[PDB]
Amino acid sequence: EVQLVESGGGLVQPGGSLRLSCAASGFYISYSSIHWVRQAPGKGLEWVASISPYSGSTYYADSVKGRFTISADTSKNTAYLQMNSLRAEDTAVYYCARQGYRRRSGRGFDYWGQGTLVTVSSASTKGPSVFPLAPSSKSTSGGTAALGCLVKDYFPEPVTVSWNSGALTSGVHTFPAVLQSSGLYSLSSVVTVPSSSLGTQTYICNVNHKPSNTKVDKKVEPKSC
Amino acid sequence: SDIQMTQSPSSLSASVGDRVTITCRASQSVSSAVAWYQQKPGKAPKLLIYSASSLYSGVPSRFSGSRSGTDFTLTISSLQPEDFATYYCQQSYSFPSTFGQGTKVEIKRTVAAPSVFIFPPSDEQLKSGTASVVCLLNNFYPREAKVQWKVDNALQSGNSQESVTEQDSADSTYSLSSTLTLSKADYEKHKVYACEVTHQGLSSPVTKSFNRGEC
RNA sequence: GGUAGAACACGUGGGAUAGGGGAUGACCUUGUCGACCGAAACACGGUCCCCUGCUCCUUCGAGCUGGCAAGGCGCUCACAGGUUCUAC
Repeated sequence: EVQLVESGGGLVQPGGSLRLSCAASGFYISYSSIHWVRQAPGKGLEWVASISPYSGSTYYADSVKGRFTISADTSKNTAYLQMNSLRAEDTAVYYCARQGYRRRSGRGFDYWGQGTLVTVSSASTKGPSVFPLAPSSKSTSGGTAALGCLVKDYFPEPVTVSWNSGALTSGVHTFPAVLQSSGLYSLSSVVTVPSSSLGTQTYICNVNHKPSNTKVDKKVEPKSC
Repeated sequence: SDIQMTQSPSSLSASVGDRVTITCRASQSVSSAVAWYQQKPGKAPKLLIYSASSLYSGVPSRFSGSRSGTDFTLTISSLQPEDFATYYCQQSYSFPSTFGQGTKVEIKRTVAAPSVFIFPPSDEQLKSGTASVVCLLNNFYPREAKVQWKVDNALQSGNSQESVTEQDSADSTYSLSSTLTLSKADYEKHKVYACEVTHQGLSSPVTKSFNRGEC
């Protein structure tokens, strides 16, 4: 089970440093090339750097030359990307990818990581407020009703929203965050459920914000009417 | 000079079962060391094509890749509802390796009217000192839609935000949220609040309203 | 001490247009320009000539070219000279 787990990303001041780690499992990085590629929010994939398996040769992009440094540990089986003098241009989700074997595939990156977010901003961290959007009593007695949660006034990205501790997936819609005028982020997560089960099934939304270490399990109940 | 790869088009929308081709032109000769990746919104890219003309093990046969000198074509013979993503070409001929601008492939669908719901501010939010009223447009197509807010039968502008989800991979629909934010004093100063939605799937603007303080 | 010859290692000056109806010394190194392997884009270790040519008593054989370029060595021609040996 080839997998890459990344870590070390977060909020960095404009000009600081940060070291991202990329642990591998199911294979040894000593026999493969490891690439780092970044993606700014709403932009395309940008190749950052790469390190080769038997020589340790490194290659960097013209926009991160000198500031960034890619490395790898065979004994710990983990790649690293040390970035210094970070600017707003470097705010992005960073992925580490394994360049597949030359017989099986070619020079393409067969396995990738889920990525880690790096925000280069001098703004501060704020935990979100979670409010229930209860199903309306006057909904014309439809077959299905809608209920959700509003996650408002937090910074920076991201928040993880689930339902029933990750038990309700079908019909769930977690809208992308919207940067409002207060510099904070706000989003909603709604779900469509049969209205005949609002009085029996308990619907709870679970919101996690790791940058502020705030977890909220907000129960959504329809108001008495 | 590094090797830039111009991808074409930047976006398209094809029907289910359609044959979609995406081209990628290299600035110079890159041999056959190009790859085609598929990336879901907020997800890790998957390797679809390696070595220009070879599909990665496990990729369905509907994906294919071809090379004509510096041009590289990624084809989908019969588009599927699960093929919604941004596709990228990446050269591995020399360092620094570069990607393409990307082609966000949309799935064309029959027009579907939205389901409109409205949510008044929570009591917890009223305790916090603000009031955000939410308007939900669920499961519709196409993505274009207009939402207006009426506070005591009066239009609002500038004090409302909106967000749009990505296409579902089983129905190719969209969902839109519209949040109108006010202070507690401004929310309590008025009475009725209405969300008016105009969409192509509707023959008349659908209005969902509520009187504050009443259920 | 002389004459003549040979075997070596040399010096100088030259020589090398052409591959299936036949190129090359199918040497060494470097640069290069390509594909493909070893878990391997660079570095490391390798592969890419059936025929044909050359070599050899690996002789139904066996060994030496992915291409190009330069340099070195080698092959060949001429001019002598040096060392050793042989004969008179």
